[PDB]
Amino acid sequence: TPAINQLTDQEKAEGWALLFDGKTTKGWRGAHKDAFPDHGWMVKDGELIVQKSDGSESTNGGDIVTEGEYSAFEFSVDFKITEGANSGIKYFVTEQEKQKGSAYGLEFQLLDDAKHPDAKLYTTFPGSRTLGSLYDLKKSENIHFNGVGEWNTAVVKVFPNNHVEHWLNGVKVLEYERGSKEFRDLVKGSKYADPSYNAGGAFGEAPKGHILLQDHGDEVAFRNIKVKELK
Repeated sequence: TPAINQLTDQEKAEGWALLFDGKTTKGWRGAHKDAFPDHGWMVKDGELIVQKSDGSESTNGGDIVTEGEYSAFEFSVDFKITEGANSGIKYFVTEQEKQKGSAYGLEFQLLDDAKHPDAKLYTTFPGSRTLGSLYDLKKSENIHFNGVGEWNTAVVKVFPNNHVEHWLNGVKVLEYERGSKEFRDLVKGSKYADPSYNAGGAFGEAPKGHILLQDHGDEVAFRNIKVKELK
């Protein structure tokens, strides 16, 4: 096993870039903020951890985004969730919208399906809010989840081709073509059909955007955060 939070000399050769160094928040800032949040996130034992909300301001730091923007890429992150936890990896995150609400974009849902009350919900498509799914748009299949308290690896691949793939623990769990006719019909059947998500451009269709890790008030830990930009 290689050390956590470092590229394998092979990954470096393949064009991977390490996004989290295991010790600092360099490369990250808060969504709609000039810097990393003051409260709500811990860097401890090579883990980037969202602090559980106690209801107060000091336990709620908000989503964090990569300082850079990506168009064609392969993004990987190891994550460990607590019981009934909810988080998410979002991509094509533009902050080109009112600071109000949250930073939005396409999402690889991270959830404890057995416990969270959002697991069984959906605007139109059954299972579209479960782990690995494209949130509220398309349900994931072939999910081999290691369990609450265990490490898993989530990958998002967006090709130059606009073909998108979600992987969980080495298995491909979902596949779609971004901006397709079919994709836009998924958008109209989701909560992202609301005009608030489509001002400044069609939802999820930005040429490039930030990659975001979500703070939904539950404790989730991240490590081995890396990205390979595709040419």
